[PDB]
Amino acid sequence: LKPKILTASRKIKIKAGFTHNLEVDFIGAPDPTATWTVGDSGAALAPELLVDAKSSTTSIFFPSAKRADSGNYKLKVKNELGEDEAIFEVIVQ
Repeated sequence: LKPKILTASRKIKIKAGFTHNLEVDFIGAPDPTATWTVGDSGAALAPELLVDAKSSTTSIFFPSAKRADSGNYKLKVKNELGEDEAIFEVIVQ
């Protein structure tokens, strides 16, 4: 079952020293693989916030978001031969 990621994916206006709740969804299986990256063509995100993910979906946290968090949260999921991806430009104010 290829991953059908429908998460709108666009941007994320978070504030500094704030908490965000990133959400996403994708029908991938069996047991697909979703990676939460941060643009940069190789950069990733997680240790600068919280992150969660499910086989047919995924969502990550930003309870510790700050000006630095200002990055391009790019997530890419897959599943054997099915592949999907959602771009999330996250900024902080």
